[PDB]
Amino acid sequence: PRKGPAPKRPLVNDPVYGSQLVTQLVNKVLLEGKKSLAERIVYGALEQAREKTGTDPVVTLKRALDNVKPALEVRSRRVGGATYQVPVEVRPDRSTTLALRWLVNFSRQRREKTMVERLANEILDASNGLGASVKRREDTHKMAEANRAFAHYRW
Amino acid sequence: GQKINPHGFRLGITTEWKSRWYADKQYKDYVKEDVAIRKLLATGLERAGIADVEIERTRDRVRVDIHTARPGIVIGRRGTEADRIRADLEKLTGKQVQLNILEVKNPESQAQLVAQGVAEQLSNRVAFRRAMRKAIQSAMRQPNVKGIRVQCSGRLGGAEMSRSEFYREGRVPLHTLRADIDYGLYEAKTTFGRIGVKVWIYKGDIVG
Amino acid sequence: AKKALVHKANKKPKFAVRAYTRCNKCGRPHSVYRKFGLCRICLREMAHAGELPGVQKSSW
Amino acid sequence: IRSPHKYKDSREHFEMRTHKRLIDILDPTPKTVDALMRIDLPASVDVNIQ
RNA sequence: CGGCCAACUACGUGCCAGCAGCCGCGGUAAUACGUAGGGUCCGAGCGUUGUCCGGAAUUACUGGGCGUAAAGAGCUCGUA
RNA sequence: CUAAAACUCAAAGGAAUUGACGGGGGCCCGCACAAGCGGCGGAGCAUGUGGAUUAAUUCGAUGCAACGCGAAGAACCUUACCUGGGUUUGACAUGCACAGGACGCCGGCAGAGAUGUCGGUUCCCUUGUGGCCUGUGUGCAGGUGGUGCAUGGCUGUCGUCAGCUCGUGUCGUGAGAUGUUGGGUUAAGUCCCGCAACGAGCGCAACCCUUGUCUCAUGUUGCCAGCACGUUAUGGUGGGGACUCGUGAGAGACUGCCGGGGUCAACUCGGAGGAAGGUGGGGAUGACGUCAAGUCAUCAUGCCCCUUAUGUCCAGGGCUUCACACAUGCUACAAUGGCCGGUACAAAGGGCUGCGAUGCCGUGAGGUGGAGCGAAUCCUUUCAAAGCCGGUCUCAGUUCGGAUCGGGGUCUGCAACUCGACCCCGUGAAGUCGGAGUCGCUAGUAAUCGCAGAUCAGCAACGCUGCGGUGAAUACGUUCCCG
Ligand SMILES: [Mg+2]
Ligand SMILES: [Mg+2]
Ligand SMILES: [Mg+2]
Ligand SMILES: [Mg+2]
Ligand SMILES: [Mg+2]
Ligand SMILES: [Mg+2]
Ligand SMILES: [Mg+2]
Ligand SMILES: [Mg+2]
Ligand SMILES: [Mg+2]
Ligand SMILES: [Mg+2]
Ligand SMILES: [Mg+2]
Ligand SMILES: [Mg+2]
Ligand SMILES: [Mg+2]
Ligand SMILES: [Mg+2]
Ligand SMILES: [Mg+2]
Ligand SMILES: [Mg+2]
Ligand SMILES: [Mg+2]
Ligand SMILES: [Mg+2]
Ligand SMILES: [Mg+2]
Ligand SMILES: [Mg+2]
Ligand SMILES: [Mg+2]
Ligand SMILES: [Mg+2]
Ligand SMILES: [Mg+2]
Ligand SMILES: [Mg+2]
Ligand SMILES: [Mg+2]
Ligand SMILES: [Mg+2]
Ligand SMILES: [Mg+2]
Ligand SMILES: [Mg+2]
Ligand SMILES: [Mg+2]
Ligand SMILES: [Mg+2]
Ligand SMILES: [Mg+2]
Ligand SMILES: [Mg+2]
Ligand SMILES: [Mg+2]
Ligand SMILES: [Mg+2]
Ligand SMILES: [Mg+2]
Ligand SMILES: [Mg+2]
Ligand SMILES: [Mg+2]
Ligand SMILES: [Mg+2]
Ligand SMILES: [Mg+2]
Ligand SMILES: [Mg+2]
Ligand SMILES: [Mg+2]
Ligand SMILES: [Mg+2]
Ligand SMILES: [Mg+2]
Ligand SMILES: [Mg+2]
Ligand SMILES: [Mg+2]
Ligand SMILES: [Mg+2]
Ligand SMILES: [Mg+2]
Ligand SMILES: [Mg+2]
Ligand SMILES: [Mg+2]
Ligand SMILES: [Mg+2]
Ligand SMILES: [Mg+2]
Ligand SMILES: [Mg+2]
Ligand SMILES: [Mg+2]
Ligand SMILES: [Mg+2]
Ligand SMILES: [Mg+2]
Ligand SMILES: [Mg+2]
Ligand SMILES: [Mg+2]
Ligand SMILES: [Mg+2]
Ligand SMILES: [Mg+2]
Ligand SMILES: [Mg+2]
Ligand SMILES: [Mg+2]
Ligand SMILES: [Zn+2]
Repeated sequence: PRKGPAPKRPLVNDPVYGSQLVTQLVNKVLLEGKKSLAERIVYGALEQAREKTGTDPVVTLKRALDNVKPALEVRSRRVGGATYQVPVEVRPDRSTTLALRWLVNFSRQRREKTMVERLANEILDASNGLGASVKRREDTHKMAEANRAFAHYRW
Repeated sequence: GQKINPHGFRLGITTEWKSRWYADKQYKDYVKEDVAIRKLLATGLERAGIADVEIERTRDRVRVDIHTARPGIVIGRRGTEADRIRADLEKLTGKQVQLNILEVKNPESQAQLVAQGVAEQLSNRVAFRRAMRKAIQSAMRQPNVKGIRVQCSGRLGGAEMSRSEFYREGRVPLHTLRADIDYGLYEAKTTFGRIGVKVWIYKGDIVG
Repeated sequence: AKKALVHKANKKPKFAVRAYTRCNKCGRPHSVYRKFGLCRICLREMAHAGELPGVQKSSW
Repeated sequence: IRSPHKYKDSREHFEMRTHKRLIDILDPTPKTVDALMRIDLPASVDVNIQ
């Protein structure tokens, strides 16, 4: 990074549907490098959510992504021996990445006794506005609006 | 550790093995007998510096080649040292042994011989300054040699300290594989202990 | 290595389970290769001197 | 190991290469066999007849 | 009988016992402490102590300096 | 304001040079930070160390740079430690003498065993003895006894960082300076521009190996295009280089060409060709020196020390002791899962006093037997595991998890109680993602899952070394932490 920006990998598109978002989701949910098993998890959870909701899986996916993606983030820096929080805008790509990360992390910690079920229910809750990801984004925006007084630092 | 052995480093390209044969079942026997004979000759012969010792083995027959600056004492005009060495070899049971004595063309261009001379001169009385000066002059006198250097370590002059110092004149490209370097060392005797000597000689380049 | 002990080890032991390597050149009991009959440092020295027919630096 | 008395983080690796070649001779003429018998090879090369 | 200063080797105790005009020498391997020989100087004398002169241009008349090393008074008026 | 003496020291001072250092500045690089992944620190287990015991728990190491370290292998030997019985020019070599032709070997008896006493063979040369050892010594052997603050040799770190010097000239008196400074550029004292500097050396880069493509040579124990025999066993068999295959020679990346920036110069951005584009990926490769760094326990060595012992044989025990502490790894804490049945893909390596086929019996360790092999042929299973399909578990201290303790066997060994491994069973403990703090990693990388070798008869092998399968996320940018 010191020399300059490094190249970004050319991510490939999903053949089953045609959305790179599904590929990103499977890559994020990858655990211990079991690609086929993770893909099976994702397909099963998507099918379960589809049969529960009676709508288009990709449509509800973009709905949840747009609902949960953030706009502002808080950064920490110390001036004069005091540690202050400075907010700054975030680019759309990193916004989507953080949205997917939050989706996975808050799907991790549900209590439905089955992960293939927990992921689908978390997706539905995010779509309908009752999701832990939605609460996390609420808190993030609240903190940004509360501590944006230090915006003049602009770092 | 600072530098690895140049001979080992360039064993695959420039220099060749000091001995060659094939043996698997009795490889341990062959190596133990080889080291025994080499140590025996090293202990027996001190007056004449032996530049190199080469052994050639085929089945039971064993051939040994000795390179010395001067064979006058190594082999006597009647065969005194020759038959003493033959008796020693028979005692060590090398089966039938053939002795071949070869004299080096240029004694001053060989690393081991100059090392022996410097070591013995330092041991007896000679000052290291004069020793190194004369050794460098004699070595550089010959046209073939291009670059040389000499290093010594240990107790110099009997002082209660250790001195490491060297002189370099010419080119000594150790890091270049193509360069041909002759490496040799010896341990000189002295009343106050023991001091070592190291020398590097660069002799042209090899292409092919 | 004590020469008494190395000669004793060379001497035929009263039992078959009392035999071991004892590197020939230096008599080091530990870290000795069976095929060569030499220990780590002896193998190092012989290989670097180039007097062992077949050993060479490895780089692949 | 590079050096005695611990210091194990550094080592050295050694190699031993042996090349094996097959010379499948057909029609074993006795003259050829005797020539092979009395031809002398360098000790570096071992010849096995079977 | 370390360098100033012509004159070296061994033996005995090792930060102890001791030397010394200045520089300084001993903390197990001292040409510097004590002893052996060996050498240098001196000789009916040899060394130590005390005093005076020179090297001292280190009270600089012949023969020193005052920005930073010791040295220009805080500045003026004015008697001998 | 004018202004002393006693006493004490061998220096106190002025200028200026090279380093070092700064919570001084300026300009730049590293998984340094930042954005991400996966861990340690909490439980059990396997190793090392400190501490305390014991007669001994042999010795060394001690932040970076010691702590799965010398030990690539502790029932005996290993072993250098403790107890007890012997032993002596000696267990092991050699010269001088004084007595010899036997030393040397195979068995009986006593004994912890060394060891002691008996049974059998006894010189090869030739008159001088050599080889040999049996007694008295003489020298002397013997020491893992001390000294890495006396040394040789070997090795780590600063750091694979890019810097360290010399010849002539020039300036200063002199320690000294220029070359090595400024601008640009690079991974780099790599290169260009003017300059009292002109050149060179050690370093850097290249020359080496492996890996990516292709051409020629090339057919057995290897492969099968096209032809015949197999007929369930697969190139198995006659045949064949039309491609891998293994191993010899050559070509191929050199900013090679085009456009723009650049002093028309270095160098840089983009584009075409091409397997790869701007050192393609990795390894071997440690400049002058610093840490009085580590090593008299690989070896060698100066001095001191023991010599009737601190040398030496043998039996047993110890190096594995425990109310604790630290460090490195394995097993988990469960559903991306445990178990049960079916089911396909790799590489490399080893085999002589060794691998071990088929068959038979054992739950299984393993017992009998043993074809094929000194080895592209025979064994290491057709080299597997994760993977794919079917069933149970419904969130429990659990079908997860396996330690501890009892009851039976196999194997190597004269020798398994201190003190091995494996097989069969009972046994069901702590542990629900973990405190400040801290470590690894930027592409075939992170993570996860297997295989083979060194030391070795048996193994404390979860360590080391190598060979593999599936295979990610992120880098806005140097304000802050370290070098
Ligand atoms: Mg053993
Ligand atoms: Mg060994
Ligand atoms: Mg004197
Ligand atoms: Mg004098
Ligand atoms: Mg005196
Ligand atoms: Mg003394
Ligand atoms: Mg005196
Ligand atoms: Mg005298
Ligand atoms: Mg008189
Ligand atoms: Mg005067
Ligand atoms: Mg005078
Ligand atoms: Mg005067
Ligand atoms: Mg004056
Ligand atoms: Mg004046
Ligand atoms: Mg003053
Ligand atoms: Mg004043
Ligand atoms: Mg004034
Ligand atoms: Mg006046
Ligand atoms: Mg000053
Ligand atoms: Mg400073
Ligand atoms: Mg990096
Ligand atoms: Mg971080
Ligand atoms: Mg942990
Ligand atoms: Mg822990
Ligand atoms: Mg462990
Ligand atoms: Mg210890
Ligand atoms: Mg540790
Ligand atoms: Mg420690
Ligand atoms: Mg380790
Ligand atoms: Mg014992
Ligand atoms: Mg000793
Ligand atoms: Mg001793
Ligand atoms: Mg010791
Ligand atoms: Mg030490
Ligand atoms: Mg440096
Ligand atoms: Mg001048
Ligand atoms: Mg300068
Ligand atoms: Mg210049
Ligand atoms: Mg420099
Ligand atoms: Mg300079
Ligand atoms: Mg250069
Ligand atoms: Mg290079
Ligand atoms: Mg075929
Ligand atoms: Mg250096
Ligand atoms: Mg040291
Ligand atoms: Mg030290
Ligand atoms: Mg030594
Ligand atoms: Mg002893
Ligand atoms: Mg023990
Ligand atoms: Mg231990
Ligand atoms: Mg596990
Ligand atoms: Mg299965
Ligand atoms: Mg069975
Ligand atoms: Mg199978
Ligand atoms: Mg369990
Ligand atoms: Mg389990
Ligand atoms: Mg628990
Ligand atoms: Mg719970
Ligand atoms: Mg925390
Ligand atoms: Mg084992
Ligand atoms: Mg792998
Ligand atoms: Zn050895």
